[PDB]
Amino acid sequence: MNTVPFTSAPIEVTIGIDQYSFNVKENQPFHGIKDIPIGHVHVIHFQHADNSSMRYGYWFDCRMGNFYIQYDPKDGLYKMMEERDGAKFENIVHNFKERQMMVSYPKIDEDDTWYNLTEFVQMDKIRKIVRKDENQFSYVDSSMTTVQENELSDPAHSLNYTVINFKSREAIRPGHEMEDFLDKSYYLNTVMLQGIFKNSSNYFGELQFAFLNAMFFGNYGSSLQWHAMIELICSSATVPKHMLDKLDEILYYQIKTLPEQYSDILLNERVWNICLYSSFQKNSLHNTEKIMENKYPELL
Amino acid sequence: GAMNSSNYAELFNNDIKLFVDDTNVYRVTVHKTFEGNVATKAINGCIFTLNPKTGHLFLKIIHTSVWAGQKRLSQLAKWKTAEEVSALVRSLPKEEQPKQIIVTRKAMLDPLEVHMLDFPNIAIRPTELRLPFSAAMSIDKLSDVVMKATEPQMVLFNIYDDWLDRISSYTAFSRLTLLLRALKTNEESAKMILLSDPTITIKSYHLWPSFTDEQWITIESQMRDLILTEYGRKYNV
Ligand SMILES: N#CCN(CCN)C(=O)c1cccs1
Repeated sequence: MNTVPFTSAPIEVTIGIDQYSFNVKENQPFHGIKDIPIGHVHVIHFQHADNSSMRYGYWFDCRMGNFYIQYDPKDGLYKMMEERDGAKFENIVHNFKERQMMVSYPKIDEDDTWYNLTEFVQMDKIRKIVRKDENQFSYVDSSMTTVQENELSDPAHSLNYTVINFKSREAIRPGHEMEDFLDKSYYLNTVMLQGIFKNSSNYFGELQFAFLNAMFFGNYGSSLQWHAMIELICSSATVPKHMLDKLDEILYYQIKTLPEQYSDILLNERVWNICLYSSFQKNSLHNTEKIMENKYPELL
Repeated sequence: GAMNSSNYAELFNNDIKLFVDDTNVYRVTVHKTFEGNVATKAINGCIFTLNPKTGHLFLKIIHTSVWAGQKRLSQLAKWKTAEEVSALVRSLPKEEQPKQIIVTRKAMLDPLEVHMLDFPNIAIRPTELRLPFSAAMSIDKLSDVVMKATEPQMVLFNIYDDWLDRISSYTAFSRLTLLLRALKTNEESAKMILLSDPTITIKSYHLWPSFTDEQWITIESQMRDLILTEYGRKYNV
C-alpha cells in the first residue's frame, strides 16, 4: 500500500482520490493520502474552494515512482512531483504517518468498484493520450480539448484520443456506403480493433479513461469520446460475444458510480436510447439496461 | 444550411447547384394477394435532379429490376438515389460539378453526405421549401420515358423549354413550380387548362405547350385559381 505525502495544504480545496473525496481547509495540517492500493492506476484531483472553476488532477501508478503533491503559489495549483531521493521520501512519509496527518484510502474490502472502473486502463496508454513525456504521471483538467475537438487550440495541452467519425472515409469503404454506415462492424473490427487498438483491451482502456475524465473533471471532449466508443460497438451487427459481455459489465459499473445529480450533463439521451432500444446490441446489455432503467428512467 | 424563402434568390446566382428529389424513386401499387394478404408491385421510377438556373434536368430512370431480391426498399431507395447522384457528379467535368446539392427531403442528407465524402467542398443542404417536384410524373413526356424504360437509363431534358430566351431564371422557376403545384393539386384540371385550346401545341423537342407571352399570363392565372379553388374545396372555405 503506497503513499502520496503533501508538503502542506495552503489553500482550501476539495481533494479527490479515485471515487472518494474530502474537504481540506486553508492551512489545515494535511500531509497526504496513505494505504493506496497497489495494482491499479489512480487519480488525485482538486477543486479549489474559492474558485470551483477548473477541476484538475493527476493520473499515476505508485509502482512507477514516488510521487508527492505541493502547492505552487505562482501558478496557483497543487502540483504532482516525483521524489528521486528514496530515503527522503521514506523519511517524509514515516514522519507524516507517525503524526497521523494523512487520510487513509478508504477502500471497503468487499468493494471492487475501482478495479471495475479501471480494469483495462494502463499508465502507459494514459501517457500516450496525455503527452508530457518528462513526467511519469499525467495532468488532466476540465478545459482540455481533444484532438478531434481541435480539428472542428494548443496541441501540447490536448487529449489525444483515437478519432472516431461515422461520416468519414476511414469509417466508410468505397462501394459499401449504405452497408458500412448502417452496420459499423467493418469500422469497429477491421479499422479500429485490428488496425488501431490491436485488441479489445486497449479499446476498453481508452473508453474507461474517457469516462473517468468526463466524470471527475467534467471534461466535455472526454464525454464525447466515451459515448462515441459505446455507439461504435452498439451500432455494429458483428461483435465478439466476449466484448459484448465485457462492455455490459464496464457500463454497469460506470452507471452505478455516476453521481445521480450529474446525469443531466454526463449522459447523452440520443446515444443511450439508441444503444439500449434501437441498435443491433439493444438486447446484449442486460445489466446496463437494468441499472439505467432503475436509476435514470427519465433519460429514457 | 437550410434553403428557405429568405435565401431564395441564391438559386439563380452563378454558383452551380442542383436540387435532388427522390419522391418518385421507389413507386409501388398496393394490392391484395390470392390469400387475402397485401403485397406491393414496384413500377419504374426516377431521380429528379434539376439545375434551377439553367433548367437542365438529369432524369435517372430507376428500373424495377434494381429492387429484385432486395429488402427494406424504402431505405435502399434513398441510398440508391445518393449512389446515382454521386455517379452523376463524378461523370461531370470539374467545371460543371455543383458547389451545392439541395435535397428536397431531409432523409436524403446522410445517404448523400456519405456517398459524397470524396467531395468535401460540395455542400449538401436541406430546404424548408415545400417544392412540388413529386408532380414531375404528371408531365406526359417524362412519365412516358420512365414507363417505357426496360433498363436503367439517364435522359437529359431542359424543364424550361425555351423560356430563358424571354424570361429570367427566377421567373422560369416560378412558372415551373406553379405548373407543378397545380398538377399536384388537381392533375386532371391542370392538364385541361394546358391542353384545352386545340391551336396550341407542344413542340417535339419541348415538354410544355408553345404559349405566347400573353397566353402564359392567362395560363398562370388559371393555374393560380385552380390551386386556390382546390384549397377552398379541401378546407371548406
Ligand atoms: N517526500 C518527499 C519529499 N518532500 C516534499 C513532500 N511531500 C519534502 O522533502 C518536504 C516535505 C515537507 C517539507 S520538505
